[PDB]
Amino acid sequence: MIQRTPKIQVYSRHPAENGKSNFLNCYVSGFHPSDIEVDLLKNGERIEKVEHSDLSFSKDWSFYLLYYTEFTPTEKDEYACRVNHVTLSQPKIVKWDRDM
Amino acid sequence: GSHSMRYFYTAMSRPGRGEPRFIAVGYVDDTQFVRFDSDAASPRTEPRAPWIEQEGPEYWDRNTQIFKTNTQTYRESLRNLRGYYNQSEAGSHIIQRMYGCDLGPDGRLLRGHDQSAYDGKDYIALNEDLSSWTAADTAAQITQRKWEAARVAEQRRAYLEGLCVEWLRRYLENGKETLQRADPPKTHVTHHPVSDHEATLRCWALGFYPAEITLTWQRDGEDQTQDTELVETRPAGDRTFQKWAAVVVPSGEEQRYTCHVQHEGLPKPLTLRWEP
Amino acid sequence: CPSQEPMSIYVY
Repeated sequence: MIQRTPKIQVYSRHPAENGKSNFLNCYVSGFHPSDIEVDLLKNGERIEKVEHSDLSFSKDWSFYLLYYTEFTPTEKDEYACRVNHVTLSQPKIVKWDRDM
Repeated sequence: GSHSMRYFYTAMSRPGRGEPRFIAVGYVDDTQFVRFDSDAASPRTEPRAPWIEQEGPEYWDRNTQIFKTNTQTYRESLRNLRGYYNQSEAGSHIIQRMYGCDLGPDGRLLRGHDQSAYDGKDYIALNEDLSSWTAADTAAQITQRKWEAARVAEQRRAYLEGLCVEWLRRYLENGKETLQRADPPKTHVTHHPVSDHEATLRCWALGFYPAEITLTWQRDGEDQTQDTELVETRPAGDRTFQKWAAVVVPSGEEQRYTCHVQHEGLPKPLTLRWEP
Repeated sequence: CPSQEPMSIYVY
């Protein structure tokens, strides 16, 4: 211990089309130990009903989880995922970029 | 093609916050099909893929008993490993276990697996012979001696060569419309000017299953390995996966670059270029 | 289907 910090990706299930319902994903991976906090944000505010996958791990023993919620992207609304883990001194914010 | 079944167990101590939590999940290839969580309100094995739902009550009862027993075994094991490493009662620790069977394209056993880690570091593993162990350190040597005394390897071998393969072959048949269907990636190249004399070319692969994919950039037919940014393959949430690879190129030179895509679902490998 | 594992055999 020997701890590993999460990789973080924030992206949509389907190509983003303003006004079209979709799914907002935050994939955290490569982390150890398994305890981790992940919030999805809409314009800086925490989205309420976010679901996640069952804890599993990769061949190198590092954990991964997918957090997701339905969302309808628009031109103005900003989305992000906020992650905290023991390896992090402060939460990490990764904004949703529809190009990534 | 080839196929595998795996169970992944995670046991996590948390002194002061109750007994260690035990989770088990089961996969066939990149598709999860069962879960168990000792922290659930009423812990029981629950289906996570539609093709397993048809299994009867005895199946679910067998699974649940097995995982409840494991919950108690892993609690003892965490106490044992704490001892082997002279660790305090204060800290949280994790044992992870993986095991299962790999089949070749013909349905034959290719090899079996059983490996464990403690706090994310390899601890002990069943060798490919399904007979002997590799222990990482003098603590794991204690486990090895215990398992050698109880003839664990012989029991592992029996399961891996028998029930493991038998049940995997069943699941593959019952879930044949999905587990034995490769969905090729949808692909395209995007262009993002960075400055006056550089642009990013990003190659996308979307909607594919299974997760295995190769996605490279070439310049003049030469691999651009060091210069390519390659994101980890990521789940879309609908069973499929996504990936991209990006290269920053000199303005005007975009056409000396090709994106190559290899995936089971493809009638043939793709060669893509930016199409202004 | 997971392997049946008695505690007296499989404990670490």
